[PDB]
Amino acid sequence: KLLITIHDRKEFAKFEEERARAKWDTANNPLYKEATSTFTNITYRGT
Repeated sequence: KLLITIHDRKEFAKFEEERARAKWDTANNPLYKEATSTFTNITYRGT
């Protein structure tokens, strides 16, 4: 359901993510976080 929960992840998943994504942060998220893509305009390839 992970690909589907992405629509609700900013609200709901954002909660569970602390516990659940804690160790698997790199496994679910590419660069950093989901919100990264919405803030990255200039640099999004590294930092």
